[PDB]
Amino acid sequence: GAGLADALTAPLDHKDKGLQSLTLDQSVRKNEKLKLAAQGAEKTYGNGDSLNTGKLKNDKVSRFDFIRQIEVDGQLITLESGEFQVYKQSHSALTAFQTEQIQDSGKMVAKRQFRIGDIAGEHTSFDKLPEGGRATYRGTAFGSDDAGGKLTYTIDFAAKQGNGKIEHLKSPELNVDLAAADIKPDGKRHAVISGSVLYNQAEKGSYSLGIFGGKAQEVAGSAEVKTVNGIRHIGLAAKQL
Amino acid sequence: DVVMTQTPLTLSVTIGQPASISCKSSQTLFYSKGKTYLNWLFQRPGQSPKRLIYLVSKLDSGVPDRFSGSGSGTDFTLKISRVEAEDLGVYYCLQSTHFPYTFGGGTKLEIKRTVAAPSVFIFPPSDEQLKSGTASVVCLLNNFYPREAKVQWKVDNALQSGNSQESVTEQDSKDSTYSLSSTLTLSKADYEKHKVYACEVTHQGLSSPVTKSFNRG
Amino acid sequence: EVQLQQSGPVLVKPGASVKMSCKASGYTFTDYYMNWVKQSHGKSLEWIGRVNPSNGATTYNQKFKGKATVTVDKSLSTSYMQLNSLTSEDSAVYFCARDWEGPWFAYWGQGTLVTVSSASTKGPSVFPLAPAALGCLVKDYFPEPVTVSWNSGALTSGVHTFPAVLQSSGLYSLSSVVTVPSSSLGTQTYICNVNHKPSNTKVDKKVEP
Repeated sequence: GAGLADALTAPLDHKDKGLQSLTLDQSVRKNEKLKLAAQGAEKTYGNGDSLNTGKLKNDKVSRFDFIRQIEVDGQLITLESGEFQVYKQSHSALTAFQTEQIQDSGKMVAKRQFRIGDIAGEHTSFDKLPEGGRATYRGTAFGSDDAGGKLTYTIDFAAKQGNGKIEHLKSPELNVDLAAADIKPDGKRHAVISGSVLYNQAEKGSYSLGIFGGKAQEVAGSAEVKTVNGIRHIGLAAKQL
Repeated sequence: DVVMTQTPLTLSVTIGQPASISCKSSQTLFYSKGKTYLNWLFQRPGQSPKRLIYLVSKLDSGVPDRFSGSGSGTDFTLKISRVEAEDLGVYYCLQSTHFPYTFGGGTKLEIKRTVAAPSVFIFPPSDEQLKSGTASVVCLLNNFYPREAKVQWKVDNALQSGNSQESVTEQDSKDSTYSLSSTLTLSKADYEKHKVYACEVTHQGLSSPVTKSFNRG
Repeated sequence: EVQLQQSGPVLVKPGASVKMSCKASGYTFTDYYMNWVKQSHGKSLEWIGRVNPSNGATTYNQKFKGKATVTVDKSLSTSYMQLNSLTSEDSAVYFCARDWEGPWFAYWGQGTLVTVSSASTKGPSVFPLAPAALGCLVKDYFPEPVTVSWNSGALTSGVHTFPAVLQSSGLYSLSSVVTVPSSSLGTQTYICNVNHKPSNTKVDKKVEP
């Protein structure tokens, strides 16, 4: 099945289907705890702890209930609750939070917000990229209340440039083009792409993707789309055939 | 069980030269597509092993890029592009595809260097030990190469036999030398009976044997 | 920072049992398998078994079936291994090691030296090797090991601590030496710090002309 309770209970195992582990850094801030629950199991995570994605299904969004807490003088205080989403590929994975409740400035109040957490995996080294050819990636774009978006992305490894498109999100303004952008090395010389998104040729935000896998099998990242109701965040993950 | 046949048992290599170690398994270590669980470990004497390579060819963090792993199926190879002085120690292959996990027998990498004569020192027994009724006389051979050395004890010019024991250090990770201790053990009674205590050292780096000696008192 | 901290060296009698521990710090203990490994003196490594710390499930090398039992205490972030019906063939260094299959870092404990013998524990006598070279003779102890440092660890360059030799008495002996500038013999103090944990013997010996 979805292996949600397995993920909350079992040690990492490299013989499980990759990606087998994701380090929770953005997803759990220092001074805070993240409690995930699903299928009758629960686990509490701190900053830097591993999430066992090896037990989860590939190419799908896995969903947990979450509580964000802080420990104050021996007592656990709930700051936020909602759904924690995990999208798993073979060399990459990402997390996201759909907030449903926050503290009532000792009570909770309803509040909805969607953000991307961690994007990680087996980063492709910029210095070990294919020297040429053109790779096509297909996968998913997901945002608040919508995991049905389709991402297409193409990389030209000679030009070291990529571009793509998001389609089929229920909110039409989110189905943006991912404009041509250069592959660059980041601080650790990981291969990364950052560029603008476009809607009807108009600039409408940005996107960034990492390249993952020894043979650049995968891309994963996120986009920010500017709207009159705020920035909307979209998780991005795609893979070659 | 999967037998891991690691060769050579010993590898003697000059600094700057390349080195290669081979591991052959009695059945394939392929687990599934892209997953072959062959590790290379390294161990310095008196310390814990560390991992250098996992999944045949992946370099661990904190390992110089002079090290590389390759192979597939039943045949694997660890290569050092250019050996440095600190690379000496024992290397092991380790398969984790099949239970029980099993290890190669190890390859000891030794550094070849130029001949270096020992510096020789002799130490009389302390007065504290003497009160106890035993006398230990120690001869130190410091920082020499190669490892082979002859130490001969003489008391009042008579050659000793079967009353000494030797110990040798592991090869040094910076200068690739050895040191050696030889300990002559006497009763307090016998020690006081004699006057001249000497150790005579023969070694490839000495043009003639060296003697260090003292007179009791 | 992750550490796997193993229990100290021990002497145990033939026919008895011994239980040793590996305490993990700096990560979630239940997230990684833990292995136990044997290394007889001068021999290769041998895998004993592996435990899932989250639930205690174990897999063993059948060569250690009825000899070794691996357990965990989650609340103490510790794994234990017990050896029974001890013989001299069980004298060895035993290591705990975290899961070494994957990209996650493959941590090792520092090892536990187990000596199986009917002989009694005895701490060393420590004698000066007076000066340049100077040192300490660490004589007549059982079992191994001892540790020797100089000037509480300030002095490391030029130190040689020799492998111990078993004397005909059945007790071990070793020397530790250091070379230093002959000019510093009047001024600089030289102390050898000897620790034999099985006998709780600690000696700091000043070495002088």
